[PDB]
Amino acid sequence: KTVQVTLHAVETDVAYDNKGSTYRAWTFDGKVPGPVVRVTEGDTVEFTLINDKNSKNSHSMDFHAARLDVVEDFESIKPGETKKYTFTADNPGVFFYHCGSDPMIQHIARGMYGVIIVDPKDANALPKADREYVLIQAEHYENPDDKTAMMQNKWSNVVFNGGVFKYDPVHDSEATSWLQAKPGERVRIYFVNAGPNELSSLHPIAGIWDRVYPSGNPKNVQYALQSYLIGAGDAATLDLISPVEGANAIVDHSMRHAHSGAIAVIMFTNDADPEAGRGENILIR
Amino acid sequence: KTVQVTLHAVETDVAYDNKGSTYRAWTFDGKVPGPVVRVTEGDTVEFTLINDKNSKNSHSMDFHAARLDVVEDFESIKPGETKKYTFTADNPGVFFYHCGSDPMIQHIARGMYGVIIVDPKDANALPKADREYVLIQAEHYENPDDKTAMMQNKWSNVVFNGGVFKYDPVHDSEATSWLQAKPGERVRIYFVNAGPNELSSLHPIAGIWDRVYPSGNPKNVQYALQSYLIGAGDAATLDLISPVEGANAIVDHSMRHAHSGAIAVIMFTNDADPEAGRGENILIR
Amino acid sequence: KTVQVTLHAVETDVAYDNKGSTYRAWTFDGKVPGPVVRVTEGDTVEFTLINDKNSKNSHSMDFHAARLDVVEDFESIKPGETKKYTFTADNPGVFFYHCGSDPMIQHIARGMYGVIIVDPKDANALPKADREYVLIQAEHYENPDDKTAMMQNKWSNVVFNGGVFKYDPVHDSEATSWLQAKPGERVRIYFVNAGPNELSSLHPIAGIWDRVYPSGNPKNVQYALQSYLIGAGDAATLDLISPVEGANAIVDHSMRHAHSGAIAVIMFTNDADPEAGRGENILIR
Ligand SMILES: [Cl-]
Ligand SMILES: [Cl-]
Ligand SMILES: [Cu+2]
Ligand SMILES: [Cu+2]
Ligand SMILES: [Cu+2]
Ligand SMILES: [Cu+2]
Ligand SMILES: [Cu+2]
Ligand SMILES: [Cu+2]
Repeated sequence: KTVQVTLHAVETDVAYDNKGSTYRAWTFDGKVPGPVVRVTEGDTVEFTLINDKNSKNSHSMDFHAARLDVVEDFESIKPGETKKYTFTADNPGVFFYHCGSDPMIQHIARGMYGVIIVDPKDANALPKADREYVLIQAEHYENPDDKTAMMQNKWSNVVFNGGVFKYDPVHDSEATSWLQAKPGERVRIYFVNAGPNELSSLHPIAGIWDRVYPSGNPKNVQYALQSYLIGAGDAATLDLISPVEGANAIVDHSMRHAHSGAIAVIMFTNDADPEAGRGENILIR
Repeated sequence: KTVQVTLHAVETDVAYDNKGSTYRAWTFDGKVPGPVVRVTEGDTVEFTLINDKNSKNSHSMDFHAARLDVVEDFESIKPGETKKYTFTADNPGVFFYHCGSDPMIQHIARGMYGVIIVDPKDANALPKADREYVLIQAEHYENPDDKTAMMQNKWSNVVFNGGVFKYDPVHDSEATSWLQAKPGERVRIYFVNAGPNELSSLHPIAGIWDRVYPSGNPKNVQYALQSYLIGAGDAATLDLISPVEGANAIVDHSMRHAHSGAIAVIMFTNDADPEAGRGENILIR
Repeated sequence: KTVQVTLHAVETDVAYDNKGSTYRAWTFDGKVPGPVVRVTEGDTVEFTLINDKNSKNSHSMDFHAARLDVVEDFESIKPGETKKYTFTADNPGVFFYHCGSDPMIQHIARGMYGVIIVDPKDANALPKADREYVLIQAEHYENPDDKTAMMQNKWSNVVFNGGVFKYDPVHDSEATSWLQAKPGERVRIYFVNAGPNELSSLHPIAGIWDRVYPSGNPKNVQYALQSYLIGAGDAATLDLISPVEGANAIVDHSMRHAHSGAIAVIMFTNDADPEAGRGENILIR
């Protein structure tokens, strides 16, 4: 089928921790990360980017699910300009999308990143998921304007979905979000490493990845991995099943990353919220 | 079968190089790395952790081979406390174990790590190995109390099995240990990257990895790799076969890691010790 | 069949950027990277290394395609001396070669690196390539004598084939080289991360990797990957097909690397040069 996706380049203040601390973010649609885009393999995506008039910077859009021309299709547009392009989603899986404007390092770091999920045309290529969660890793830099610190990889925090310990009520008592499932259910994690610089060695504490799909593609399946390496600008699908009640903690096992904020708690309870990990609750804000 | 495994959390001085330099380590059973735990797939592991009365810190245990609750099972216990939990080793392969107490970065860095090997229920899933060797990579930090240096990733050395150039008599004249095999033998390396922070690009100089199993799982088999990436908190099984007499040098090919201590020499000779890499000489201490 | 390979350890000045800046380099045959070596699976390689009399340092050779003894075969020879060894290429794919003399970190960093390509015995194992290109990533250091800076991972640029923005004329107008292909053609990238320290997260901007082969081995085939991690001292074979005219940008997606010069542009035009990416044009100099 054909789908219309319109997104705005919005420069606004967003919270980045549990105590309500804000920063001057560059965003898609006024939020970090950007909205989840979900299509089926083979779908035609008609995309539109509107750079808001009140922006002070040129912005662009790069989809990893797209096969196009970088020069003309991914070009930067001025504040008050509108850009359009069309692409088919040829390959199934999970894909990084982000702004590609100069310098990309700053545009990604300030929050211009998201995920596009491409469902396989064969609905039985992947085992049925009972829950779905989007987690995007990024480095937070204290000063959004300091490009030298970004080049020197001097980040302040490594975060999931734009928030320091966003999904960690165990470590941060002021956290208000966490992942939910029942024991026995298959939990599908759509993981993207936005970077711009760092690695992610993703591990579920007190559990194991039942299956891992590099770029989310069914052909690339790997089994019973304790950890998986997701490089900067890469994405993967990871499945998790708990045999018991309690919790797992999804972490970047490079410990200084985890200590700085990269920990997500998933609670396995018999009375789990039926709306959690389903419908439009896949990325928890 | 049911296997009883008991470990003590011991805070003691251990050597970290060949010149006899020591540091105040946190350990399992007073050694770095901790004891090798070996079971068969499907076994019931009854685990017990005793935190020694003379310890000054709380300690815990995290098995990557276990599927449990992080909150209750992997909880910190005080000195003079004893903790028990039971898990089944559901998946075959090679798994990282470590203390999971606060801060996890420091508990690992000070030496609280080890390996649990889970032999496949099907004894013919893996090709017959003639030698077996455990190698665990970790970063050594000059001051075990300086948590800022750990967060900044400012290690002094990258080491195998707790010692600077522990298995390299070629570079270090004070090194007494090395790996042994005969030409044509299949040498199985159980590799764990304990971290806490760094990645490992493992390569056998003058050799090639015959087979590589991500997380040690046979289903994930990879053929004839020159190098394999093991992330922090990850593990893999790697097979090596030399057609000639002489030596190979297993290195972390990120050369600043290798230069700082991450080189292990395997000698291929016809008069190789029949006890080497067998029984319980698999982790050479 | 048997092939003769002779290389000279040459210490001479070479350019490393588009503005013509030079540095005192250590090289094979007087160029960075060294010459492309190409054989077939099963071929016997009779290798010869000559260290030039005007050289100030000892040099050696390490082939990742060779299964030998590190002590005798990969030994360092003094200026004016000659080293000879013979090996078979037992495994097909793409392999890193470099000098392995002390300190190995400096010898690699100063330019003593290249690639040996081993074509599969089964000519059908890989789908037919219409274009072939060699890209070798390395770090450039401002002062080639500063071993401490190399040990601290303090590089100036992350480069492809020795040059800062060598294949990026869109970003840098003084760049005189770029990759060429037609739409629909299969472009095969033989990629090597020489390091000596850094990791690469290779992604084609506005494209996708059709197939990826770890170590270049057909048995390890991966499909439709947006990115692929190549550790230091590792190599991979990556296929790229563009459905349309325009451009793609092959980048190390760790943005600090890409911003420092790790971007290579491939132009997809209907009348692309028929000599490009074929014969001896595979490594553009
Ligand atoms: Cl032991
Ligand atoms: Cl045991
Ligand atoms: Cu932007
Ligand atoms: Cu990207
Ligand atoms: Cu501890
Ligand atoms: Cu762990
Ligand atoms: Cu050299
Ligand atoms: Cu090498």
